[PDB]
Amino acid sequence: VAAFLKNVWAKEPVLVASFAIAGLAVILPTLSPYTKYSLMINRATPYNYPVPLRDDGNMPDVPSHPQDPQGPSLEWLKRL
Amino acid sequence: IMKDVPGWKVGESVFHTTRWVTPMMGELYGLRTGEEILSSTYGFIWYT
Amino acid sequence: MMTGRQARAPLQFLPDEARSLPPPKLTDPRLAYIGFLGYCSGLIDNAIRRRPVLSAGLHRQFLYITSFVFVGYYLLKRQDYMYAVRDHDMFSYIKSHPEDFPEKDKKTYREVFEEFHPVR
Amino acid sequence: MMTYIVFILSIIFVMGFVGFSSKPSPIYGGLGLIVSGGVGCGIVLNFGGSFLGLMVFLIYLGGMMVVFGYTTAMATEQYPEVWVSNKVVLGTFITGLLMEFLMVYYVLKDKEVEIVFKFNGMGDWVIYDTGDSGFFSEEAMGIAALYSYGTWLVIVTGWSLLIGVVVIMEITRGN
Amino acid sequence: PLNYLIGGCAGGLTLGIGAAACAYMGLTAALVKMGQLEGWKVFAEPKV
Amino acid sequence: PGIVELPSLEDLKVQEVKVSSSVLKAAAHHYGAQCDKPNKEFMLCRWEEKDPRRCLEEGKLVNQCALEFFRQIKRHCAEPFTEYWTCIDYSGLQLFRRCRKEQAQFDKCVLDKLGWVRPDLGELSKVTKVKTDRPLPENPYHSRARPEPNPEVEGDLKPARHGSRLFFWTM
Amino acid sequence: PFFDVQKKLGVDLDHWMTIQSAEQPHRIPARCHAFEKEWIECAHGIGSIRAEKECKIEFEDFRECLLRQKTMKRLNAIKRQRDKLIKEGKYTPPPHHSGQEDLRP
Amino acid sequence: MSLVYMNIMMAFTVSLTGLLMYRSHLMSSLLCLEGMMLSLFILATLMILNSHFTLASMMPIILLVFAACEAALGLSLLVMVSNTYGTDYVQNLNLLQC
Amino acid sequence: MNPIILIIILMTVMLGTIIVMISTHWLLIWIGFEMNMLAIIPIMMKKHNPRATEASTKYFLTQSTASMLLMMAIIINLMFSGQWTVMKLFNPMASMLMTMALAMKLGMAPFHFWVPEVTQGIPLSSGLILLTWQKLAPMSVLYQILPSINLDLILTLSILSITIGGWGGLNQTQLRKIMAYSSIAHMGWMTAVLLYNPTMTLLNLIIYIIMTSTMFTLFMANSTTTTLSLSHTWNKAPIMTILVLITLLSMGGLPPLSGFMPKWMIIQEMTKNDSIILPTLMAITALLNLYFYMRLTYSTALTMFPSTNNMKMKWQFPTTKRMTLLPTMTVLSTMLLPLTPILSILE
Amino acid sequence: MNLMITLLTNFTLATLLVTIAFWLPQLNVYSEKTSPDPMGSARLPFSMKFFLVAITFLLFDLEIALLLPLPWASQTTNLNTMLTMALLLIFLLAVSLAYEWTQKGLEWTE
Amino acid sequence: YPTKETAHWKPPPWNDVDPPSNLTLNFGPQGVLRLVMELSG
Ligand SMILES: CCCCCCCCCCCCCCCCCC(=O)OC[C@H](COP(=O)([O-])OC[C@H](O)COP(=O)([O-])OC[C@H](COC(=O)CCCCCCCCCCCCCCCCC)OC(=O)CCCCCCCCCCCCCCCCC)OC(=O)CCCCCCCCCCCCCCCCC
Ligand SMILES: CCCCCCCCCCCCCCCCCC(=O)OC[C@H](COP(=O)(O)OCCN)OC(=O)CCCCCCCCCCCCCCCCC
Ligand SMILES: CCCCCCCCCCCCCCCCCC(=O)OC[C@H](COP(=O)(O)OCCN)OC(=O)CCCCCCCCCCCCCCCCC
Repeated sequence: VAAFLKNVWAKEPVLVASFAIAGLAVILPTLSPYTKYSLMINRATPYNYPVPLRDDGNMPDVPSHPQDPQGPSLEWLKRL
Repeated sequence: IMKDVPGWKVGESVFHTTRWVTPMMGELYGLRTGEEILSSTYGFIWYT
Repeated sequence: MMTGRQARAPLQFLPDEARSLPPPKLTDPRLAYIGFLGYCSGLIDNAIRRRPVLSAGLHRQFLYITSFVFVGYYLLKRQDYMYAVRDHDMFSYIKSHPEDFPEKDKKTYREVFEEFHPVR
Repeated sequence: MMTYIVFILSIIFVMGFVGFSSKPSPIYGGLGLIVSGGVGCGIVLNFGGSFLGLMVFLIYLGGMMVVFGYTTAMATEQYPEVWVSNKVVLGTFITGLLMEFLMVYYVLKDKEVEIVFKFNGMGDWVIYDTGDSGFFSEEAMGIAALYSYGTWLVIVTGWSLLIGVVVIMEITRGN
Repeated sequence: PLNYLIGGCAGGLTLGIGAAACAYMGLTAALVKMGQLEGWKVFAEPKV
Repeated sequence: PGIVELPSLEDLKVQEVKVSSSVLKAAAHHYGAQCDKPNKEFMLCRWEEKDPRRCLEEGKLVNQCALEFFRQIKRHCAEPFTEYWTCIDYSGLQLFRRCRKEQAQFDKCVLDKLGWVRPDLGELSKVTKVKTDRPLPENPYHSRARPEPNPEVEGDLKPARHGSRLFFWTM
Repeated sequence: PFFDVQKKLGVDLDHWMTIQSAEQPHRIPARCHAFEKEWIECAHGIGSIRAEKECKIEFEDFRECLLRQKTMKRLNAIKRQRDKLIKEGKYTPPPHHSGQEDLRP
Repeated sequence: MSLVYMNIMMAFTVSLTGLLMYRSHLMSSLLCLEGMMLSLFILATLMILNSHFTLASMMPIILLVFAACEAALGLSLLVMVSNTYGTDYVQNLNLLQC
Repeated sequence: MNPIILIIILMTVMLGTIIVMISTHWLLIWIGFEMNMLAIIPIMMKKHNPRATEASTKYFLTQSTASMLLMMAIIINLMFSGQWTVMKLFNPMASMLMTMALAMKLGMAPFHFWVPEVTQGIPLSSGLILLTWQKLAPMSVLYQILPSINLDLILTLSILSITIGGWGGLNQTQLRKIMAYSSIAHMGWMTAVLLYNPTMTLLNLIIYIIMTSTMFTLFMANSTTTTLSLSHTWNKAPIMTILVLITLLSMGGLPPLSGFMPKWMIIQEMTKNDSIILPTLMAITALLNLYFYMRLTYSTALTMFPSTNNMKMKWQFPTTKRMTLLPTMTVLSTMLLPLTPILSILE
Repeated sequence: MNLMITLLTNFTLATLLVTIAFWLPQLNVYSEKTSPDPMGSARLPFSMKFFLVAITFLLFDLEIALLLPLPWASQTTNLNTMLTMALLLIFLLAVSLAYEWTQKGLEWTE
Repeated sequence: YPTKETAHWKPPPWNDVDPPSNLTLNFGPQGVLRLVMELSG
């Protein structure tokens, strides 16, 4: 499992490089901390119009102006 | 235009509903010149 | 025909409402006939491989009989369920449309006139 | 004249199949199908289907009709044709193709305008630019959704392509 | 029915083999006549 | 069918904002900051009513508040704004990333002479709540009543009377 | 044999591509989103036999939204009458259909 | 119905009539079959782009890929025929009369 | 063939039929038919002889034409309905195209002209698959689109299929072509009762698959491909002699055997719907199938016996062949008629 | 529109250069020459290997046709599913390549 | 039943199989040497 690895690195380095790159491409998106930021950036990219809501009277988490405190903020994206 | 033709309600819809229908390209640019029709319907496609 | 009934609960071999029906007894003539088909399959299986037909493979004939009775018990349960659903839907549609199913006035033969055809 | 261009291409498209459904040869059949693929791709591209037109070129024409011409060229043993000096070897080609465009322009006659003008599409047919879409081709995002929404579709398609490789390698063995 | 039996045998005499085609086309045209009389359906509509 | 009720030409006339798209893109973030309220009341009316014929006057309110956005730039800070939208106007894709010193001059002069804060990255894409006095549409699709569903099955399931009733089978 | 495995197990294998009114990427509407939504909500759960004869108005509105045959018929009628009046010399086109009016926005 | 759809259907039926009257070769049959596939691609694409129905835009590519794989299978069959007789002639494919 | 590759390809055939059976979408119907054809093409070429390549070429041409006609029917449905649900079709042009395409995939007449050829060109197990498993997917689509199927067209195809599958069985000594014309006749029987009661369609399908599988399993157990080669069964394995022929007496449609179970039930659903002439004609043609297949029965259980001397060597060796489910399928193809009201499980 | 004009100008320049390349030396009255290669009268034998590499091109080209919308599919919200299906397609292309390997399909044109 | 069109039809083979070269190039003088090649692909 180690002498076989040295043998296949001696005979066929192309397939060893291919299986190593493919194995890292499989495992490393889960072992990474920055993978969640890909999800967050792709879900915070505004392709549509943010259709507003009628104010029924009791919605504390929804702002009234873009320059309000509450609302989803992208301080993490500006700073990183 | 439609004076001589009998049985013609002007502005008669073809939909039985009264909901607003998004107008087709010919409902807007039908009675106009050909260059405006070309710039309306192939302008974005033919643009370089 | 009844595929709209098995469309809100698909791929149920026996629904829960089928449990409101009596199961077939283990002395059902249909189930004993399916066991006879198992015994026939055992005899044909010992015949086509040139075995002594009654003697050889008594475990094999016992599994033929048991497997046919086992599948046939559930097939008889599903048969009873489907004819019960057929009669239940029939009776509900008769009860829900009386105007399409009027009660015919039964006339006795003292009012009913039949043309007599002499045989000679 | 310029307005009816998709319709014009469609007419040429129909005529293109008459190039090879009459079947003069499998090689000229492939040539007519390549020309028909190009003009049907022009029909696709003139509704804003840019990616689908480039799939016509890249996968249908440059991917598959290359293989059809390749397999045809490994069959149907060839023979020479007329090879006199330039009054035959290119002059007859130019007169024949000028007669082909004469046939293309020749069908737009009084039997055509009774269908064209009574059922005028250009003016109200090509409606792909009806309002705004945004910062994205809707057709591009619909093809992009093959990976998020089309999980079962990609599974059965990749399984069919793997089985296609296996099936070709099993039937082309002879043993 | 009898007239189309005569017509079927007339079509059978111009068919040939003779008497068999006479009887076959006569019985077939008889069934056509009886289907026109009693309303017999060959491609019957699904009703139940 | 019924005659579609299109409003008159006099009911459509308004004072247009006759500026080009680079003028609008250079003045986009401050417009989203300062012209928030009639814009969101209009687009709430536009997605609730699903009909522009009932969204006319609110739309004119947009076209009443956009011009007063630009006049307040034209009285105070027309020259940094002109220098900014000219550099926006040069580019083919109209990049914000090519015009940062003119952006800083326009934001500085606007924050001084008017006091407008350019919004942060992430804020103009927010879903906001909108207080209106107009009613909620009870049927924006103008749909008629649905047909009534079939009566469902109920009751205890009885066995089949005398089996299958198939010619001679008693079970 | 319609073995509805997708309703038994609770998987969505191909329901998403089926109708236009389903969840589209980036909330893109179809051209006939309202008409197909009304035909589906009308004809839901009542079966095909009742759905043919009891939702024909919504279905014809949706078919006419798809094909636009009545709208193309109406535009061909109006354009034919306009061409005949321009040919007779009894009508003149307006400036806002000839291209001399400096369009709205 | 519509006009350009009628043209693409006309091409489909013309390549069908070419696919239903064989002259000499099996490659002519495969070419008429793939002209049919091409017309199906064109007509599906114009419908899907016309209605702005977004998720079906992956459908013609699917309609391409499978069917192109199908054509590959047909080509391989032709090759095995041309490895037995030397030609791809359909009149060499008549041993199954008995 | 590599047995792992054989298992993968057979599971791909089953997967294509299952994708046609379970899908609510037309593209997946088409994908399942494409997968089914693509995977079944090496099953025909298991032996690598020119008759299998000819059979696979004819099968590819017919099934590919049917697949393209199916996709044209789907496309015309998307025109006139804008949707993709596998339900009734919203144009009778698309209905006619899908009915013609499914008749081509089943090999119903007048698109029957590939069925006795291809079944002749391929081995017995691949012919078994072609005549049992490949019916399941187009009959499933016909089950799901029957509110749009034209009555006159499906009855025309049904009676034409029964007549041509009847008169195909005269001139044949090949067992595989006789099974192919029996296939054509039984598909006419199945599609006769489709617009009246599709439960009887599924009953006819299951009884047909059981009888066809019994017959092909007997043909594989005896390795006989012709009538004249079948005629030596009495001297080699005498228990094999009658089981073929009581199964074929079932396949004709003959009481008290269970092959009388479909046709009678089909007549039992067509005299309800006031069609008396049409089941009468179809079952007279089934008696014509009895005529030719009873002549084959006379050929094997009686007159044309005589053996050759090398058969004496076969007496010293039993069948080591897998006769898989052959006693079970032989019991289920004859003695099932007293359990005829089991058909309610197919609703 | 500009694209069609550009294609038409490229096609016109191509046909013009071909027409000049054929008609300009046919001004010459040089010689009518007679008496018409590694084969003289041999037929073409078919080669199975060239057809195998053509069909291998076509099947991997279909797999590439599936792989083409990946720069657009990277922008989606369901990145776990998108990554799984992207890796699954490239893995099935690799499995098709390994099956082409081990069954001696890539031999004598490896 | 052997009719007129069916009399010449012989029966198929029993095991269902039917009874079914390589390239030769001349690399001529086009030092100098001629090469006759029996090639096999
Ligand atoms: C405290 C806890 C414990 C309590 C214990 C209580 C129980 C103790 C006893 C346990 C054992 C019970 C056995 C079953 C009960 C009696 C069933 C019965 O006789 O039904 C009368 C049944 C109708 O008569 P019934 O007067 O209306 O009913 C009297 C009872 O109330 C019948 O009542 P039902 O209203 O329930 O009747 C049900 C229904 C009544 O039937 C109907 O509604 C009409 C459908 C009948 C079948 C018609 C099919 C016609 C076309 C196909 C013909 C094929 C060929 C015929 C056979 C050829 C040879 C294979 O049956 C069916 O639908 C199933 C089909 C018939 C199967 C009968 C049971 C057979 C089991 C053993 C099979 C052995 C092979 C026999 C021959 C195979 C064919 C049967 O008779 C017939 O249909 C005649 C056929 C022969 C009947 C089988 C006799 C059973 C015993 C046979 C032993 C000897 C076997 C010899 C070797 C093999 C043959 C060569
Ligand atoms: C799980 C991650 C994703 C994996 C899938 C994606 C991979 C991307 C690359 C695809 C490659 C496709 C083709 C692979 C074929 C493998 C079999 C093979 O080539 O066997 C033959 C070869 C011996 O060489 P030979 O036959 O002589 O070659 C002819 C020329 N001389 O035999 C060899 O050379 C041995 C080759 C196999 C063993 C290689 C081991 C590499 C290990 C690298 C480190 C660990 C990586 C982690 C994953 C494990 C991978 C095994
Ligand atoms: C509502 C109902 C829904 C549907 C219900 C279920 C329908 C089932 C349809 C079954 C169709 C099966 C077709 C045949 C099996 C497929 C794979 C196959 O062919 O296996 C046979 C196998 C091949 O071995 P091989 O080595 O190739 O033999 C040739 C000589 N060398 O081995 C052999 O050749 C050995 C010989 C015996 C093979 C017997 C196979 C019988 C399989 C069918 C059983 C009956 C049908 C299922 C039960 C009833 C349900 C209809």
